[PDB]
Amino acid sequence: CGYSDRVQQITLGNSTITTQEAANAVVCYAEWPEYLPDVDASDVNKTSKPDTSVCRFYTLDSKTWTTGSKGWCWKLPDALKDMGVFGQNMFFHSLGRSGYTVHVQCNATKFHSGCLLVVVIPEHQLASHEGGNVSVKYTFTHPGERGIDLSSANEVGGPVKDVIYNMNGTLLGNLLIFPHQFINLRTNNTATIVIPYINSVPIDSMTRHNNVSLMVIPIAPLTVPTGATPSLPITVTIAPMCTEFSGIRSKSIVPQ
Amino acid sequence: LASHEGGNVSVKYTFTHPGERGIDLSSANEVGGPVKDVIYNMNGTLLGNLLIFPHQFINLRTNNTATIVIPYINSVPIDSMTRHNNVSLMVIPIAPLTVPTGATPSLPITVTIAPMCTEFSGIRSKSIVPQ
Amino acid sequence: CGYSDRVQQITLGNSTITTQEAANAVVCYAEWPEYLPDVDASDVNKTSKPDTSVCRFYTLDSKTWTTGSKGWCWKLPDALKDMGVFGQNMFFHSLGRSGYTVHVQCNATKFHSGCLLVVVIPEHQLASHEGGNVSVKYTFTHPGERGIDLSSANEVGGPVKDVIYNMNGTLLGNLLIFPHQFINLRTNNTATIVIPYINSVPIDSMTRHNNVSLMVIPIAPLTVPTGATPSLPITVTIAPMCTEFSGIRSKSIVPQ
Amino acid sequence: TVASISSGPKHTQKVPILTANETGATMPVLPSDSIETRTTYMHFNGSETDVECFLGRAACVHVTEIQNKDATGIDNHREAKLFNDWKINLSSLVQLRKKLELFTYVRFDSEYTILATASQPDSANYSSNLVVQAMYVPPGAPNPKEWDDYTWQSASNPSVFFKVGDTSRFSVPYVGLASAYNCFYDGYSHDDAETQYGITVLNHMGSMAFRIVNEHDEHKTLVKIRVYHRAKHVEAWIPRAPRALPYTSIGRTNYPKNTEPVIKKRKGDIKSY
Amino acid sequence: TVASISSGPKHTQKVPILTANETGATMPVLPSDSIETRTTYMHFNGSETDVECFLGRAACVHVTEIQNKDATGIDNHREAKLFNDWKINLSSLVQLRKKLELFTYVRFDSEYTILATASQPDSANYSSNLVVQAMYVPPGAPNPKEWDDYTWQSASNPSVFFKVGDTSRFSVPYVGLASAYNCFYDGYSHDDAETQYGITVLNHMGSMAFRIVNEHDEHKTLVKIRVYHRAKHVEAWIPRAPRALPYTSIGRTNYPKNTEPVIKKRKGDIKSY
Amino acid sequence: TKDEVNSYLIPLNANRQNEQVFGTNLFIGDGVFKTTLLGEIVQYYTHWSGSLRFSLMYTGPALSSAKLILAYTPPGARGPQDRREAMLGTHVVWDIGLQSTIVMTIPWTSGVQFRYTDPDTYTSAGFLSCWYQTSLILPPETTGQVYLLSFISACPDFKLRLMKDTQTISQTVALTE
Amino acid sequence: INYYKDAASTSSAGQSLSMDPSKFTEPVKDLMLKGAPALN
Amino acid sequence: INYYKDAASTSSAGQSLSMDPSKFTEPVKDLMLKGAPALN
Repeated sequence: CGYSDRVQQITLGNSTITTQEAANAVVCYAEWPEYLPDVDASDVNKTSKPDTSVCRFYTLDSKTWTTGSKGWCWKLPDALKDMGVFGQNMFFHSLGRSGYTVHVQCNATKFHSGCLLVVVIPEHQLASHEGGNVSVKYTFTHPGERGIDLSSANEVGGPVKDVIYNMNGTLLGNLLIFPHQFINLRTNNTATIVIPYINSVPIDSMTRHNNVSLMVIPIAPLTVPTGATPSLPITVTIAPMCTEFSGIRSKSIVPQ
Repeated sequence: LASHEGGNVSVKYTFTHPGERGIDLSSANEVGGPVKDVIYNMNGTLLGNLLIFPHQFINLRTNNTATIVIPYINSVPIDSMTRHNNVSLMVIPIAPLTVPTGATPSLPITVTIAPMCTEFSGIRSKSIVPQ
Repeated sequence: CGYSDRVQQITLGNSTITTQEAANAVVCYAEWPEYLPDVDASDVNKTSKPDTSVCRFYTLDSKTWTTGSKGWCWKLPDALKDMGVFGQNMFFHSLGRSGYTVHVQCNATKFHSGCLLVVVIPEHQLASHEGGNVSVKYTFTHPGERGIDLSSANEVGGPVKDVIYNMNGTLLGNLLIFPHQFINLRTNNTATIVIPYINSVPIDSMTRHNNVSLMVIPIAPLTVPTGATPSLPITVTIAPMCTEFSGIRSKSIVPQ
Repeated sequence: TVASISSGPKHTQKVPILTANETGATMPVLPSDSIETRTTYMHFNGSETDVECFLGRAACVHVTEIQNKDATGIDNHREAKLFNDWKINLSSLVQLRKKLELFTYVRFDSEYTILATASQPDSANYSSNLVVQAMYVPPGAPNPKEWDDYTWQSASNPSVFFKVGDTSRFSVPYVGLASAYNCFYDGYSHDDAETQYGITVLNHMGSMAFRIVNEHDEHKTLVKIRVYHRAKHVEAWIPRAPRALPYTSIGRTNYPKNTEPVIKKRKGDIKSY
Repeated sequence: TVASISSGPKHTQKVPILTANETGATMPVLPSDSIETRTTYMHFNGSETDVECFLGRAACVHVTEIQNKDATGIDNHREAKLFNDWKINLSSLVQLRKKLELFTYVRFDSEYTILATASQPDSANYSSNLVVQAMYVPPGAPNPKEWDDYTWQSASNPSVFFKVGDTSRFSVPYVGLASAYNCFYDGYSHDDAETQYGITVLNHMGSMAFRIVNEHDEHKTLVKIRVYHRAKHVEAWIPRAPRALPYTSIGRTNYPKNTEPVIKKRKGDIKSY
Repeated sequence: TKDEVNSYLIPLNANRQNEQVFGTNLFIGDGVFKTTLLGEIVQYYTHWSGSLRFSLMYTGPALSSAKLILAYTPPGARGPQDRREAMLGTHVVWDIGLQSTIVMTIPWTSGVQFRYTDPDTYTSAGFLSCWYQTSLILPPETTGQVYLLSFISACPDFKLRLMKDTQTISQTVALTE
Repeated sequence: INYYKDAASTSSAGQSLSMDPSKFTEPVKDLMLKGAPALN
Repeated sequence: INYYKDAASTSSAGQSLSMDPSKFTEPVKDLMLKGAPALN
């Protein structure tokens, strides 16, 4: 009985991702993403299913993991609003529903040390740094493909950037309850998380609401060998999956 | 289309691909543009012979609407949509507009088009075209 | 289903070769070497088959791969003319036919970088460096076990030594059409190529003609770690296989 | 088959002669629908009107003159008429162009017939036995540069040799990249503000080079080479409005400025006969 | 036959796109293995790419000039161009040589077609009716020494007679001593320090002698004889790396010193398009 | 400047983020392909159709790691200037590990059934680019640039037609023995 | 009798005997029979 | 119909229809199936 498990590949549309140091992919709540059934539907407009034209992997700009980096946060579907036909359909339709296959990549040598916690939080409602009853402005919660850097300073009307309190008042060690995977450089170069549609409604506005928030947080800090650059590149790859759009209308207007 | 300059002159991309505002045959000719003589169909054929192509008449006495369902017409199965126009829609007044005494000597024409049985292939970064 | 493929061993006569970092052995044109059948035979003298007395592995003098080495070339059966009973039978018989199991070895550490193209060319007819209609002298085309070093300077009446033009007017990137294997130091320490008898005739003169020419050419140059010796040893091991000899006669006389 | 049916008096609430041509349909009204007729037969099949027959007879497509003379003191052998090149297209002759350009797409096998004829406008004592070489240069192959170029060896390119005064004839399968030739193309080579419209590699059959393979003599002989094309196994799609105005260029739909009227004005009013 | 199969999303521990090219095997990875595809058919058989088709069209192999003139006051009739000899080989023309030399061994039946063309560079009043004799001289047979030698009688040697301006065509079976021709030979004629490498009787098809059998006239006519070879029933073994550099001699692999670069250097860096 | 073995080695540099490795147009009868067996055989024909197999083999140290993105851009679109632009098209993310070679097949993307082997813009095949997905990380005590070897072959659905003589070799005078 | 290997070497196919002008004369969605009102 | 006595007088045999590129593309001792690890 001779075989290996570290080698797996995912092909979506015309894009293919290959791996040689992978940990078993995670499927949130053991439920694979699926189309909205007639027994749960509310809006009567027949849904547009674009299949291979939108269901493919999009690479987000790489981030640089330094020894002093606090972590990174992305909001979905906001992070894909400028990505090809998915980005246009998401603004041309009033309502949308979609699952996602998230694939995070961080490769390093056999001498490097460090561990990332890659976790998906549904309704990751952020706290403002000002406390009291202050709200987070739309422009800071919807950054797009450049995401939120938790290493940066706080901003007026912006969310809080203390990673340990998860930007919402919970501790970092408890994030393991949400679908997560670790990129331990000693064991793995890639985390993978398949997310179904998570909402209290069957289909919803894609411009006003983010269903999930992806967080990549270094737990054990980056430890490079003596004489190597104290920095490592992180690339995030996301593919919409089992996507549904409804209520076509003139292009949606958002701030900035 | 034929250029108004004759000889071997080509029609520039910008005059052949106007978008939703189309080509007005009542306007004057332009440098590097197509010819605007409607009687010669902008290509050297006479207007009375256009009836061989799928057509319909909007005779104001009988009708207010023409409708034409077009299949994909090309020598290849699928093709570039930015470099080539498969069909060209022409609306040409044959009998001139005759309004009653004291009415405005003008009538509005609205064109409505729906893509049908549409197929797309080879996704890639957004295509760049002139202007 | 638990097993490994990098470990393979070849025993021919009283010699055994073992490996732990091997790439799957190549069999030229998917045809294993075989004895001449009666339906193809021309000479009526009954053939001498020496079996285990000649069918065994002979190691050729090791070459030193430096960062500036251009490549190496050997001619068969000429390279085995001084090797035991095979070398004597090859000169005592007027005609001979033989297949070969070539095994090239170049071991290195997990920090070394470089790649060798090991390729067998049937009738590798060399070009002289003088151009025009000049012929290559017998003494330069039949060097024996020390082979041809492509890093050396050109010689009067000798072949050309530009490795990129394969010493014959073809480019190096196209040699992959001939039976070949790569010794990528990152993946492998050994190349292996089983060659059948390749000729337009059933049996032929072994002193006047070389059926195949073995070329070992570094494509990616040798990259040693900081502070290691900028040189690596290459050992070539060849075994005659499915060998036939015909027309015994007084010992053959050759130049030098 | 009956052409006209036997038909008597008509007194009905169904009126076949009244219709609405606005629908774009031309009703199949027969002579028997407007007046009373007798039974007669067609006694005709229409074989001469088949698209295979309308496009399937020979017509000249190119005419070119080539000369047997010494190449000494010449920098350009094509300008000296020692060899000549033809960009293959069927749009140089208006009689053939109008028939073929009556359809949008046409797919056919070709049959070329080449006629070479000799002439001595200058002093010559005998009729020279010249042999002409016609070489097909498909797109990508090196077009000959000299009358004695290495290209004429033709190790892979199709080539035909024949005596001047006689003829050669060879068939050619459908060579288009698409499923049918495009007689018209409302498009461009690439998405560019200055690129070529209509004329593009969609209508690029290749080139043909012509030379006299015989060596040069003491007398100059001008040879007029005439290429004739006859189509076989013809298929045509999307019938088009017929060409009315004269042409100005190959592969383009342009017409001359200040052109003469195409409608033959009547002598007298709209009531004259 | 299907070209591309219908294929949807992939989520598997078997990764067909990752391999080890170090093994010398080029994995048969298909378009369906890297992205999601639709079912389409080949609708093509590949008849124009057969080895019989790639080597089975005519190409010129030799060109030679011969003259009808009096043999009085001449010591060498071959140097006077009264008759000419050709050592039979297919390696004189690079267009044909590169195609054929792409394989190590080739076995084929030959078909020779000879084209003779006349020319009068000096004064002549009429086109002379010359008859050319092409004589095959296999190795061992006496090569003609004079234009009127006893050898031309051809009591056993194959010989063909034809009018100048016209052509002759004859088939030849496979004449090699071995089971296939050797395009390359890494060996020598004998075990000698000064003998010939590669060029040897393995590539010796024989010789062809050409003369004008007509008597000599008052006017000089130069006749250019062109030999064309077309292969039939072609078989090929051991495909080889293609020739890149220009050649320098027949039957040898030499190239010129100071040759130009064969790799077309790019304009800009390795990142430009 | 001159033909060298170095011309087959695509250079990789350590500590490069979101940058291009190599780039090329896809005229298989010209440019980098003219001297390859596939491109050289293709030049004996006028028309070509079907899918190409493009492969890369890594040669850096066994303790070295890199993640690269192979991206094919169909015709009609600009040659990509960034990985985000290239990743919008057909692509393979390659994790360099135990399997030393990646094989990305270029699917036949054309309206017309056959393309010309000779460079013609309407029958252009598109573009190929390679970019750093993560970065190249080298083990300690190791220096300089490492190399990738690039390979080309046809898929079993490849088609070629209308034979012609090649312009990759030529002669001015007949050869002699 | 054909004297060559290729279909392109053949003589013409004659005539396509089954003709139907309706696809050009009446390319209308609803079928219209002559005598009945075209419009109602 | 053949008009001569010899096989060398004949026209071409057409095409050898049964092709197999595997002897040139994968001339390896152990057979390798795509998707399974080339090496283990």
